[PDB]
Amino acid sequence: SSVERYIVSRLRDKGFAVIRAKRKDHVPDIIALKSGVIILIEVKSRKNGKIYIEKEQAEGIREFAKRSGGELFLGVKLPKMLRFIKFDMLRQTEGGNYAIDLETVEKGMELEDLVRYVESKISRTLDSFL
Amino acid sequence: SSVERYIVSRLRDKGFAVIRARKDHVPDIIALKSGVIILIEVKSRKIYIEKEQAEGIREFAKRSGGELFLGVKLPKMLRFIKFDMLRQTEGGNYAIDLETVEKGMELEDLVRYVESKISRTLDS
Repeated sequence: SSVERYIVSRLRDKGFAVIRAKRKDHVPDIIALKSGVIILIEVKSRKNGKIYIEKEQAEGIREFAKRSGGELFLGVKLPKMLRFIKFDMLRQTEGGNYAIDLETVEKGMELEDLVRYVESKISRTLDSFL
Repeated sequence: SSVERYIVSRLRDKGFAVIRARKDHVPDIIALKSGVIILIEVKSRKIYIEKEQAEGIREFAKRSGGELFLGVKLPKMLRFIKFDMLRQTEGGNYAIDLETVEKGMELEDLVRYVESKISRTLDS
């Protein structure tokens, strides 16, 4: 929440059009737009050692992602750090939920990296070949 | 409020990812589909909007790179006109008469309009 809010602040400062917020569990926590690129972010707070995300919730925000056509990311706030990975990194567990090892998240990207990444996607949009 | 809910339901039945809710400067509706962004400021009823709110939601549109529209509920019809269609007033504000809105697009024309934007998405 405070983490989402803080993330919002940073995205706005970097020029993004950003918004937050019944069907709550299946709507990305953060929806950030900039120059025609859509980035969806689900933020979770975990304070220990594998990160698990519930099946129905994961498939739901995923369907919202496919509809919107936006790039969906998982943002995790560990005790001493904040990370983001592509939601596609979550593998479905035997039981049916989705998870990613905390190792991967730690090596994930920071806000500034998320941003650089988003910027390169904007450039992609404006690029032409030949 | 209900008009919003209506529009929202409608775009949802058409495959759009939709969300509602300065505060005045945010479009009432954000609808997303296949990488296309459509923002809609809802006005239920001559439409008039104060300089700063208009430039305000305009900046959001511009930052977003999205397509900003005015969703208007007239006594007996629902129309959609590009926000760009608002003309500046001598007082420095922005307005549009309902005649222009009337010839605007129906909910269904807006969807096809988006499909066209999506097609074009495939050439870049």
